Amino acid sequence: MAALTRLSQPGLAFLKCAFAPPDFNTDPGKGIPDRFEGKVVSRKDVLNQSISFTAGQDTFILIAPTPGVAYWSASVPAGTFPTSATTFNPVNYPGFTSMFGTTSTSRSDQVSSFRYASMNVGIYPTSNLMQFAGSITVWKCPVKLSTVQFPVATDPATSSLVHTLVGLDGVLAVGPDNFSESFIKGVFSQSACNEPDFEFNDILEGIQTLPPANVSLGSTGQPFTMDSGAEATSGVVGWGNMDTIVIRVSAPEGAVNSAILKAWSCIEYRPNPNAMLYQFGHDSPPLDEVALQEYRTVARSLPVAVIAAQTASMWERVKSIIKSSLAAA
Amino acid sequence: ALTRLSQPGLAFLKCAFAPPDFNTDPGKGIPDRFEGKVVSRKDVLNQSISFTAGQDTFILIAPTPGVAYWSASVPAGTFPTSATTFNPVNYPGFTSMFGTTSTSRSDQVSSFRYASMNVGIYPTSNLMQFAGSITVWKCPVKLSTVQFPVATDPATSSLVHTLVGLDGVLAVGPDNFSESFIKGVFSQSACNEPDFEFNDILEGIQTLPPANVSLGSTGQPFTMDSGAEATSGVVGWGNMDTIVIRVSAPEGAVNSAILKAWSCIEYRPNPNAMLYQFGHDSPPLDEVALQEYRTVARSLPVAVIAAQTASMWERVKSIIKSSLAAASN
Amino acid sequence: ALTRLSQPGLAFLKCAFAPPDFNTDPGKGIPDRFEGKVVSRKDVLNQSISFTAGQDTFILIAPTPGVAYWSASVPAGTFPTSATTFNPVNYPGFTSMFGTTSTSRSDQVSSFRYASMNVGIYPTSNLMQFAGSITVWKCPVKLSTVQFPVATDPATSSLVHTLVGLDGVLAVGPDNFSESFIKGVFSQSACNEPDFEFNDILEGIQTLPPANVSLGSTGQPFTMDSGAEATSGVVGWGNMDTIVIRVSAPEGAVNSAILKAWSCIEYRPNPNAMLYQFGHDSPPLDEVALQEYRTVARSLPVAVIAAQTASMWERVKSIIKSSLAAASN
Amino acid sequence: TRLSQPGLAFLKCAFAPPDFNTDPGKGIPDRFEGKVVSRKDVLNQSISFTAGQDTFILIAPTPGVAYWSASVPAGTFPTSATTFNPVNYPGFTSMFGTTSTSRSDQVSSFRYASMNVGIYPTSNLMQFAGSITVWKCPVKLSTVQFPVATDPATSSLVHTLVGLDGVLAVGPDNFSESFIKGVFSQSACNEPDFEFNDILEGIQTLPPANVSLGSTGQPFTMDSGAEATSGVVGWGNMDTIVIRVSAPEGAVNSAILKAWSCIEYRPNPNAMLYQFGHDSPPLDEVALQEYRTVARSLPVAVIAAQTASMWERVKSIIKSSLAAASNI
Amino acid sequence: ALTRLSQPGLAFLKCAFAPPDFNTDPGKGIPDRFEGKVVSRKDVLNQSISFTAGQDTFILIAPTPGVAYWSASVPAGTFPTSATTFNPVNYPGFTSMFGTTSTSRSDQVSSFRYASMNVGIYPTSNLMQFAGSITVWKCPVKLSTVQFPVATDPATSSLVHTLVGLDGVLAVGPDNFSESFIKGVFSQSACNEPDFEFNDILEGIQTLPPANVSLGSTGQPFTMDSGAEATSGVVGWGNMDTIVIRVSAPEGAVNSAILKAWSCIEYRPNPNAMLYQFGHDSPPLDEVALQEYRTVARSLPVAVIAAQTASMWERVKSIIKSSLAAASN
RNA sequence: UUUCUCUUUUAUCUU
RNA sequence: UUUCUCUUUUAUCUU
RNA sequence: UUUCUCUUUUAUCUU
RNA sequence: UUUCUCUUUUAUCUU
Ligand SMILES: [Ca+2]
Ligand SMILES: [Ca+2]
Ligand SMILES: [Ca+2]
Ligand SMILES: [Ca+2]
Ligand SMILES: [Ca+2]
Ligand SMILES: [Ca+2]
Ligand SMILES: [Ca+2]
Ligand SMILES: [Ca+2]
Ligand SMILES: [Cl-]
Repeated sequence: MAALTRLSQPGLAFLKCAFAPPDFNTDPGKGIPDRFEGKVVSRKDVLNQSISFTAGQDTFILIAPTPGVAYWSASVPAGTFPTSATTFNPVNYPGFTSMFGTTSTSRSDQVSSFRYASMNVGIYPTSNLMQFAGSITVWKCPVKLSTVQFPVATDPATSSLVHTLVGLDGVLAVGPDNFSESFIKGVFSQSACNEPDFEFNDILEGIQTLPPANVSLGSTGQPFTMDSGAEATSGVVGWGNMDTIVIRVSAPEGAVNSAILKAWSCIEYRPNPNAMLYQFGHDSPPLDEVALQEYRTVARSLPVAVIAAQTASMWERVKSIIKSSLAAA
Repeated sequence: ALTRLSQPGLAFLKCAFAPPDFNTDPGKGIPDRFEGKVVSRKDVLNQSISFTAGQDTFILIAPTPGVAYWSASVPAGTFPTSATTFNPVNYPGFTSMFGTTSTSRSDQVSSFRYASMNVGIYPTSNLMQFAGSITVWKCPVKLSTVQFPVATDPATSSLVHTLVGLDGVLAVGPDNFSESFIKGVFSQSACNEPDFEFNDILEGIQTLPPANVSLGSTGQPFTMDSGAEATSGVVGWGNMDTIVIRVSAPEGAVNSAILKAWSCIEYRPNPNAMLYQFGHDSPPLDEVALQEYRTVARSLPVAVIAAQTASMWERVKSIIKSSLAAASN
Repeated sequence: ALTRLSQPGLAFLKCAFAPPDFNTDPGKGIPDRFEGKVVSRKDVLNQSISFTAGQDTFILIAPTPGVAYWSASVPAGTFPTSATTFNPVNYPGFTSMFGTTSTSRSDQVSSFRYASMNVGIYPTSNLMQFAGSITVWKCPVKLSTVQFPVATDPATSSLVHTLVGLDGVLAVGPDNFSESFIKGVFSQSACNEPDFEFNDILEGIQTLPPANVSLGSTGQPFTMDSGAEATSGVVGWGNMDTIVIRVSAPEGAVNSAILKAWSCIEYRPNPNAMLYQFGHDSPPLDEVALQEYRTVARSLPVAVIAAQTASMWERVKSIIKSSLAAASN
Repeated sequence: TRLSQPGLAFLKCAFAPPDFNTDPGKGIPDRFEGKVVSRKDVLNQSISFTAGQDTFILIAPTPGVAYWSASVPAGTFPTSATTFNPVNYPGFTSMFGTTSTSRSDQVSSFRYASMNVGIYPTSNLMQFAGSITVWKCPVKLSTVQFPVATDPATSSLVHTLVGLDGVLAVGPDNFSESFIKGVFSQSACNEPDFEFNDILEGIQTLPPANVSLGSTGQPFTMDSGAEATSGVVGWGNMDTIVIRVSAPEGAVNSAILKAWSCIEYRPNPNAMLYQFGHDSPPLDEVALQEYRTVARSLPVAVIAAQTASMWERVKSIIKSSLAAASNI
Repeated sequence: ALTRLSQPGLAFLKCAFAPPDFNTDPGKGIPDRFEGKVVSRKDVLNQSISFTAGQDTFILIAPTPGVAYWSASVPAGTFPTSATTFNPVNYPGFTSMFGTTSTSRSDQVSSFRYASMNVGIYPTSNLMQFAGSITVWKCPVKLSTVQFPVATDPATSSLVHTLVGLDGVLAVGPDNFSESFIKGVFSQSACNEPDFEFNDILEGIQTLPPANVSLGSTGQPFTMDSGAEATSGVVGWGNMDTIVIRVSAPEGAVNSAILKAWSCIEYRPNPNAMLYQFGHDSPPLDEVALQEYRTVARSLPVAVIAAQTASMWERVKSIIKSSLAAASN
């Protein structure tokens, strides 16, 4: 309506990459409409993955603002949550290496910093009505990457400081604000900027595990562990400003839970002049006051998650909220 | 008609008999003569849960603060024995209120009193694999004490906490709801006293019978083990009857579901607690609500299938208006 | 005139520049673009305090969550030295939010952002015994890091938290309020950044410089010791300038008083926390309030005598209406 | 609407020629109105370029340092075997002491407003040879995490500059022209807002002392030298300007280099600089969107000839966008 | 609103994005500047098809006249290899237009140009036996040539038809539709050029790479074999992106269905052909439809479930009217 | 995401 | 390339 | 513990 | 198999 005409082309595209379904959004948009207009590279990451769930085991999936990695998972005994004895393994978006090299010290070779725009996820059951069982629970945690300070009895004695994931503890309880339906109904949900503005984040070098090498989980406070594995295949290149989507998928004993898992990521990077990437860059979109306030509203308005069913009805549900709040203004 | 109830008095009746998924501030409080400062804690649990075949799983919704329910499974067609031990499943943030040591429960709050205690089981299995039933009855479980002597030097007499009325779980009460598993169930408990008196927070309790106490001395039929003092524990016993749920899963039956639990509790906050910030005066006496509460409770069925969880609030309002009608004559 | 501000936008301006002894829900939140779930924590300290004669007592109102202020006394006519260490005085319920171990701060909440930071000193001594003065200035104390090498095997390079700008406490800033002790004082701090960005909760910090770190390596002029990890600690550093208060008590002077401290802080709650129950969406952007906030702040005096603590809200409203007047022309 | 006095000054310090007696202005017009001290750093460096060499000058958001210079054989770029040495702005010590732990003694934090650079050839017309090439790099100061086998075993975390690998090649978006023609270029805030960065203590080298260049990922090294003459006091949010003066064999390339820098620092009450401090200018939406627009519009760099016709390029853009938006 | 389109211009948009099961004369033609004599050929295929378990069957909707689709199956979880060959499934009456010898295609018609290319998959299996998924993306497959030398006497240089962009089938494109098998799917392709230029009929083509040509010389990743020149063949390559459909059938899964394909094609008839009798002038330029066509195409999702095949025409009309609205402002 | 009344029942802005 | 009525007789757009 | 308007701004009860 | 308008848009019958 008179709302969809106030937005700039960029402003609109932005809002779609953010809440629109993967199929509808054929155009990632020139990026984020805000004060920043420097050279960037918009990359819409998309993972499609046929996954089958282990029976008699609850599998936890974490979607975090980590570049080049779609999600992190780990399976635990049914009815339980992660423990110190738990470790999450990352699943890379296509071409993670082509972006962040193959050695924990060559992440900032292609790009120096970044900032997330959208970060969606969906689960589409593919089991027949004679085999499905279990539930899909979803909530979001405000996990941020900080640091911890502690002394070390070396010679001479020294004080350490390393990266720690703060608020990870939230994954050990299903917060009151959550989605939770039968497995068969699938689920669809997005995440948004947990900051007043879209500030860029630095690319992080050498990060492979958290707690890192030579550090006890005890000294970090983190409830469980994060392992990206062989530096040559994956790794932790940074941590964005998006709350982390948590997903508990309960699979009963003798239940066949097969589904497709999808993941979106509209990320804006700062290309290095040397990168064979740079030639695809352009300038960040101009500020679009409207789109920005719409984003915030839509975001806070939308439900935790929705069933897979209404994934398409999503874009519409959104376009509704916009005209509704832009009408009362 | 429902305009004879104070704002809170009404809210109260809702927190009580209806699952207020609706995000009201969680309850106002109890419309009783007491109007001192309290904190209305709205506890809510969402637990995905798969039931093992050939087992009759027992769940207890007890008035133990911080713990949503306790369970244990016994072979099909059987009930708990001395050889049985129930393990508690805490509501989110248990430690955030009761600490991590059996002697730091009274740190945050000093006493409490329950207002509502609801529970629902929503099947998540398919229609070809499920089988079995859900049976429900309620037990007048109170928390007393046992007095016995010990041959020490010098010989002395002991006294410890013992749960009376537990023997009620060893059989399916006559007043009960029993129906096919797939149909789920919703049920709630109520104040088993003429008034809403406050109970003290109990320090040191982690197991019943207590460690170093031989079972049967107490006379309890089975055991209650909350586990690590740093993860869970028994902080008190409310004046609510305990809800018993027997879910018998036959052989080769894939019965999964989602369990939800609600608990409106008025706690007396301690000034040194941050939690105290959210304290308000308890609602003023609302003679009408207190008389309705009683009437509604006595009316409602032991439990109902999951489906009628919605029609719940409505079913209540009609019982009220129907009661307020007879009051005019 | 003051009707151009959203309900919260106004509330915000009050929590900010006025001591809201009034029992509003403690603040609404910040009227910034951010609208994610937060918990408005209204911290308030009431500390009776007697000042030792012949000593110039220094108090620091720092943006360290959970700690109202830090103090230490130096001989009259002098300032802190390397030989000085400041001990924190926590707001009530510090542990109730940050635990009892330097690695359990991020348990309850993950990040935060201050909104208000006020402090008042109300003399309680008689008019025949008091003597001395209260001087006040504000320091742009930020929390950076220091990089230095260590002769270990193998030799390595360290990096630890160091407080920059502390040197500002060693002298009475030119922009300052200074007046007789008996006249008391009220003053508040404000966001030392163009926006309200969130800061991470910091794990492990108990002292600065950190244990095992020689003072001066950091370059700090004195030390910060929070003490037992089980009683206090340093959980983060807000983007507020620190308030410095020098209360010089001459020889034989009986100077006693009551100190009050207020702090509106928006924290990002963790779903597993009970505290999360009281979370709400941050207030929507209120362009006007954000522009007023800035204007009011720049206007107000460094500080004012205790007496004008009341006329505070009024003094503010007039500054606003006076600013909104010039906006019409 | 129109610009404020400060909002206009802000746009001049930003892209305005320094021969215009440019006013530092009151600073940056944004939401922030806190006490700050405006410093207009200017360096004039007479310099001769080694023939058969390709000298690399880097303009980085390092306070008190005008630029970092290193040289490599003609036709090549910096390598692991390279180290850049900083040339300080006047009175570096008067601001950040003489110890690697005396930086935060005068000011606690800062934020850049402008960062320009100019090269004015002084060579005659037959003696000179070579070319000047410019491109900008999004170099940011991050951190690296690696383990160390000490007793007991530990994990080490330190500063590491990311995006330096961009200096090892000539960015597609670049200015390239004959040496003699000189050059002028400027950088802008690489962030949506002008946030404050803290002052950094103890930084003298990167990789730091006791760290191999291999542990950092950094393609080469950064050395400020004697903690009593220079050092790294912080890293601002401005893209780093890269200038490659390619001098061939037998080429006499002499020239002057100027470096501008409008910085807003948060003064320490105890510092002498505090008396000079005022409040940051009130937010000026117009200027903040002009700055952003002018920046994106301007070319990477221009020959030193158009250093005066610079201000007029800007005034033009200012009203050419204040025109496509003034109609409706 | 939809009255700004010429009769044909509208018809055109329907033949294009909607399955016109409705028996209109099959399309009017293309509302482009061209108005010479053409014959609107409405190709439609109805193919019953059962998918083998443990195989990931691949289907290609290519702009090859007379052939509805090409398929081949690869082991589950895998894609085509050099060892793969796709076999074409012709629309009815292939020979009735292109003869029975690779050198009699240009007999009936000389050139052509596609207008629509739609495809739908409607599951026919029960809800207890099906399993698996349907994934869809589109490839910019064009038909180029490869130049290489041959050691003959005298030695010479060759040149033959090679399909470029086929490598796109070896992976699931990011812009894709993926959902449970049972949900079916509908999708259509569009002109991958700025205009509707005519393509020549190609004589002699039966296989790619051509007989006597070693695979890989061409650089194609797999092979295309139309078979007997008297039953099928490759008569040309339209300027439409090719539609890729991966139907993964897990082990023991009974996945059957019905596939439908539509193709509006404008051919230039030859006077000696009887077919020429049904030729008419191409529709006159309809600037509006040509601009809508483009807009509608860009909007629609990669694909949609079979169910929304009906709501298709409607979904389109709304996109149009919505576009024509913004054109007034 | 839909429609108002009614009393709610808090909550500030103003005399 | 010319002029309208008439019923044609299909054909969509709209309720 | 005092006086109303005003818009607040949430919040249920009712069609 | 249902209801008309509207312009369609072809198509003959008639001057
Ligand atoms: Ca922790
Ligand atoms: Ca009593
Ligand atoms: Ca007994
Ligand atoms: Ca910011
Ligand atoms: Ca110092
Ligand atoms: Ca590198
Ligand atoms: Ca053409
Ligand atoms: Ca190839
Ligand atoms: Cl796959």
